[PDB]
Amino acid sequence: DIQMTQSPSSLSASVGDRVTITCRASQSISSYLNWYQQKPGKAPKLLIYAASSLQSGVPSRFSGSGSGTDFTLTISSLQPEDFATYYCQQSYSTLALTFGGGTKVEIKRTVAAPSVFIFPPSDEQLKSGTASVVCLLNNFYPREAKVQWKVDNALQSGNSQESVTEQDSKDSTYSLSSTLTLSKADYEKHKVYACEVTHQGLSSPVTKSFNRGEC
Amino acid sequence: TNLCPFGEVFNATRFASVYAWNRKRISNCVADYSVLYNSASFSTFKCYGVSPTKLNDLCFTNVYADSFVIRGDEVRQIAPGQTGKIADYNYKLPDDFTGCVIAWNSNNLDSKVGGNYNYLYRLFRKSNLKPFERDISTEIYQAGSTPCNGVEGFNCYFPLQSYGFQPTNGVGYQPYRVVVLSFELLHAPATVCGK
Amino acid sequence: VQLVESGGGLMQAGGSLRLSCAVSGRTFSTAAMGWFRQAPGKEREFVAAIRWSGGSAYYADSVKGRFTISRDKAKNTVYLQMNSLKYEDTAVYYCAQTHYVSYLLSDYATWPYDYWGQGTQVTVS
Amino acid sequence: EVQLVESGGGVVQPGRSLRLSCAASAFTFSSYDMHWVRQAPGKGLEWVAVISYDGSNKYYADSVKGRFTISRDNSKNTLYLQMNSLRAEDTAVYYCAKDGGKLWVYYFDYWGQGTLVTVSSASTKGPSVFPLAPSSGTAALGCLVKDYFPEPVTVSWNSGALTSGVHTFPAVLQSSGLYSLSSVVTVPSSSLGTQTYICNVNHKPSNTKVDKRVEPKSC
Ligand SMILES: *[C@@H]1O[C@H](CO)[C@@H](O)[C@H](O)[C@H]1NC(C)=O
Ligand SMILES: [Cl-]
Ligand SMILES: [Cl-]
Ligand SMILES: [Cl-]
Ligand SMILES: [Cl-]
Ligand SMILES: [Cl-]
Ligand SMILES: [Mg+2]
Repeated sequence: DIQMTQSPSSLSASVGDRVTITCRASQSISSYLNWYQQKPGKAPKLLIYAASSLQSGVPSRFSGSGSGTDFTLTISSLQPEDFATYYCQQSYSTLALTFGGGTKVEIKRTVAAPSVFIFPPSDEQLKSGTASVVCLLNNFYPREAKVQWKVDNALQSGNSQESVTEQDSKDSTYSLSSTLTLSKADYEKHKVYACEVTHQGLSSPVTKSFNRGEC
Repeated sequence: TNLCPFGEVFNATRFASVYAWNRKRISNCVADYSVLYNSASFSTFKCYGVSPTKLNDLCFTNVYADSFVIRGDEVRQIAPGQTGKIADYNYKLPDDFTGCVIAWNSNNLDSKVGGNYNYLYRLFRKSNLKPFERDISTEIYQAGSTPCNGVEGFNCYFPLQSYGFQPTNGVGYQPYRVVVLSFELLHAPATVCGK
Repeated sequence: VQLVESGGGLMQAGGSLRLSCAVSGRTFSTAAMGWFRQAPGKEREFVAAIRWSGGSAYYADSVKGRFTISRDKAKNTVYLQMNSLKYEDTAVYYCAQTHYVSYLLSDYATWPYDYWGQGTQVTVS
Repeated sequence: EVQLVESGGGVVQPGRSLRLSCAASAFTFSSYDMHWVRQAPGKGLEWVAVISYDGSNKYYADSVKGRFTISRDNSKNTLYLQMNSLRAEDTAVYYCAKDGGKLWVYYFDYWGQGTLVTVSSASTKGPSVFPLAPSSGTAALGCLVKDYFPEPVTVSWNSGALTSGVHTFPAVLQSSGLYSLSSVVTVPSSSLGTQTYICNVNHKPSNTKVDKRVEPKSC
């Protein structure tokens, strides 16, 4: 089938900058490449159809280009109402329409250091049988932040899952909550529960740990 | 009255091999495409460059109907930008191809209890076929340094291999009859219109 | 799809004999012909085979250099020239037809053919 | 002024059937090819099906072919999508889209707001709310809404009084099929014994309201 590779996966830019997004196809599409916009929660909205044909009712600052495989979408001067995830969709494969991955445009700001907080499982939860260790990374930028769970200096992967908020409307910062989920028998087998955090705004990796049942 | 003869192309009693694919020229006839819509007996239906819904109200200078037989694992190769034994050595579609590819499982017709070996395919070729090229030459392929003077043997193989179509074949190795409709629009009168 | 052998009989050692094999029916469905022989006490063994297209031939090592296989496409008949007949050549010679097209000519020495003939007797004295 | 309104989405067990419907307005609906497009939670967009303007041609993706069916009623200006034999992969937000027809190929002119379709084999369960006690330059605490289905749950702090500094994270579908959600709030480290913090959790699908006391760990 036809795969649509869209790079970069996510870019950071401020208002007024010449934003350009690249869409590359696995094979040749003449000029049947379309560009859409989707705000968080809202529905998609057509911007460019057929390489570089502007849809009626779309500002003139949006413009497409490219033919064959390497296509481009350019915003001459960025405006505040344009911060959204932009998709590209090929049409040449009529009965097999495929979309790109998307290019979320975030608001560029200064680098913010995350405040890390680690929460042990509540005593009420331990009565049920499950145990949850919550590590909180608060108010950082960009969202590229690695969260590493260590249990008795043993790296942990696959036990947890993360969740990130969108860019904050006040200070334009992200937040992350890693939830380490395991049973009770797996919780008493170990003692040290740590949360290593690596972020661009950290001169060195920061670790927030606690020993089980010591407070 | 002058309906395009899509019936004798799809409902043809017998089909040709993929290396010697048969081409039918469609000209001077009202194109009734309702035989593709109603017939749900199709396994693979993919169009490129044009949409089937907005096709019955559009004229063309000529329509070409190419038909051949391949197996299921090779049906995916009948598309622009594909590579493989069929795409490179038997039937190649250009990168700007504008048409539709139709295929259906013909295991009930193109299979014998002793294996139907009448459908062949080209195995070796010194170069890849150009778009819409039909090569039926049986020249002995030279695979080694020793030149073949038309004789077979050490690194001198016959270029055509026969398909093995049995009723108990896996779905990937069962025969499929493919019909490739291609649409051209030149600076000439359009004789093929839809209705 | 019929196969009819002819030309066999008694022959002195060192002599030469020519075999024929007529094909009738689906005559344009022929991919390759093949000659086989079987002594009574022994099993069937491959002799020679020729591809209908091009005309390339493949011979068994026991007859290579002495036997020559050929075919006339218009008449649809495969011939087998048998020069320098030895006592070990005495067998019933069958001709076989197939529609299987193998890229490798040597496969026709072990491939099970589609139709066979009744066979003709060849005796070397 | 082109409007499309999807409806019919809900929660359904695997293998069951669901019937979606689109409602077109303010354009000649019977003279355009109509599409369905779905989007899984967190994933991207995936085209689904197409029906001709007269309702005579029906085309599908390989992922849903022989499983879904698309139809339309021009007299009622509506677009139908019957979803038979629903699998977990079909959990997505389905949109209807007008074609436009300005090119030889399909593009998407106007989009509806979409309807949510969730396929899961779990019954409606009430959330379990647990506190996140802080410790001893500010501090942070929160509530853990774990093991619930389906979406969503409404979480407020101090009955709506606490607004600034609150973070409610998107839920995550854990392997049990249920949902787990985290909500935290950062307060000054000084006001930790006087000010009372209570998170207000409400799960209307299960009809469960819960208020949990959140006080610091004691030792
Ligand atoms: C081909 O044959 C089928 C029945 O086998 C028939 O339904 C169909 O209409 C035929 N095609 C045409 C173009 O008439
Ligand atoms: Cl969204
Ligand atoms: Cl021509
Ligand atoms: Cl002689
Ligand atoms: Cl209306
Ligand atoms: Cl109508
Ligand atoms: Mg979480």
